[PDB]
Amino acid sequence: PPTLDSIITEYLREQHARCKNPVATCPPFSLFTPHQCPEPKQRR
Amino acid sequence: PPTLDSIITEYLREQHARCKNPVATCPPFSLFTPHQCPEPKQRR
Repeated sequence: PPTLDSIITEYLREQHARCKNPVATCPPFSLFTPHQCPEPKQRR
Repeated sequence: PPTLDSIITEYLREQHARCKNPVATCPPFSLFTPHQCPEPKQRR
């Protein structure tokens, strides 16, 4: 059987799969806000 | 902000999107087991 540790982990990963240009060592997530990986906004 | 009612609802729906031939009035789900929509096994 699964635990809520595994359920919330899979819930974030299915939201992490919407990231254009995803990362590997991600920051700690925030369940109260959406999760968007940092897209390239070219300043230089 | 979201509630766990909305989180577990979206978790099942992202698992319901793997259904070959999904349904509309689905049965009540079971969080402890996987969810597979009934595929056609032709008997007749």
